[PDB]
Amino acid sequence: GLLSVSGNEDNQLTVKATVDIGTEDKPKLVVGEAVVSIRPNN
Amino acid sequence: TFNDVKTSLGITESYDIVNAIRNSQGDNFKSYVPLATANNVAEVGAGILINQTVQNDFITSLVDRIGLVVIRQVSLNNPLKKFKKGQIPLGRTIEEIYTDITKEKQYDAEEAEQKVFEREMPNVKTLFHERNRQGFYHQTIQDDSLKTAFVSWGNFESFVSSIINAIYNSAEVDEYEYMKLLVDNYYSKGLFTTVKIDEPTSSTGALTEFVKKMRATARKLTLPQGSRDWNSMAVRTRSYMEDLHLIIDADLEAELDVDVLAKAFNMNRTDFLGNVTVIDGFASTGLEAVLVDKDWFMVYDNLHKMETVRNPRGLYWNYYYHVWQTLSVSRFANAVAFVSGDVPAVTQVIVSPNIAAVKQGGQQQFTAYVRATNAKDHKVVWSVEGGSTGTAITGDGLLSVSGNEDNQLTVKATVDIGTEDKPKLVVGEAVVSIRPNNASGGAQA
Repeated sequence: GLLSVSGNEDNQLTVKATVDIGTEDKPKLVVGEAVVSIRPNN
Repeated sequence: TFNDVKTSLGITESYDIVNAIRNSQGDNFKSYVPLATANNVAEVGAGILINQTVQNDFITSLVDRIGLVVIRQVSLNNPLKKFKKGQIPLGRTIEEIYTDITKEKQYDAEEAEQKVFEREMPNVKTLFHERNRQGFYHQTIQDDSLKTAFVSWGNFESFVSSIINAIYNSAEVDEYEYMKLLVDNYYSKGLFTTVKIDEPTSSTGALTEFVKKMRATARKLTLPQGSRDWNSMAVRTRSYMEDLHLIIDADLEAELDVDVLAKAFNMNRTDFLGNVTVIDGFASTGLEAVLVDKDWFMVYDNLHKMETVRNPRGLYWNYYYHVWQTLSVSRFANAVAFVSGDVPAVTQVIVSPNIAAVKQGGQQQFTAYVRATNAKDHKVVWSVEGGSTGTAITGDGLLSVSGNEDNQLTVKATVDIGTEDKPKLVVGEAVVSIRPNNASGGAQA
């Protein structure tokens, strides 16, 4: 989970994490998400 | 006499509201359908520029008269007139004087044996101001030509007063502009100390990192130990928090309220930290906010005199409002430029003895202060111009005036930025006078 912002970045990032509780063609991906905003570095 | 006037003079029509109503079905203009006389209201109801003699609706040969004359009256003021310091009636120069701190010498008892009477000079820097602005506001009232535009004395005597009040509005606007010119002058000279930022009103994250550079700099300015980093003469200048004014714009005010101060639980932790004024905006490219003391602005009036005269040959008056005032800026106050775009790497080179009067054959030490916007250290080139053969200067900044020198000198502390095709060199400068000695002559010396 170490998010690396590159620079030249202006888009509101949604950092997801899905957990496969399911199987092949029945994935049922349980996700919780974190909305990441961007502070520039001059 | 104008002979061809449409009601739509100057107008660019968007969609022809007359045709747009009667060609509506459910086009939201259906509420304007039961209006009986809407097409007359849609014709001239936005104001008419040029009058036209409209004949009367019942008897054609009569005309329709003007029944009411409204003389609109405005009062334009200066936000910045609280930065003024008053009036100076007599004399034309202001002398700022500032002693600066010393440099600690080490305790050395053996060196002190010969140096008790050493006479180390103090560090005083002077700055001279002068009456700059000297101009007048001319108006002319033709008191008898304007009696044809009026049929009432109460309106003619009110329209004469409005022309008078326009002279006083041209005062407080041009006073406001001449003080804003002092910011854009001082930045074009590179005398402001730049804090590089990112442009707000592009994101919230650009704004929140601007407020972090606001409250940090205003705390760095008013630290009790002072700093050299925020003046134009590079002197230790503590400021105080009540003396700090912020001259941002009208864009950062409402954006800070909405994006930041609305969602604040503790508004005093995200607000700007000094006094805040609001302007229309600095005309320099890249400048957004300016943090200065009130001691920065030095606006002293010199004259405020409305004079009249009447021409008898053509019946007009003339009114002259003479405004003379001193419009300059202290170089000892903390003056912070919050600059958004690209900046030069070094904006200024401050050589510390700006005024030297060393003797013929003597020595002057020079200390330069490079005003860099980046952690790149810059190497400083010393030179000396306007002199003779034996005048040389050390790369540490030590002048060695020749024994045969008579010319007024100038030293330079060059710092270059760009490469050899676009050399880009900023350079500081101090003026040195020689004042010839005695007890000399001959050869082998």
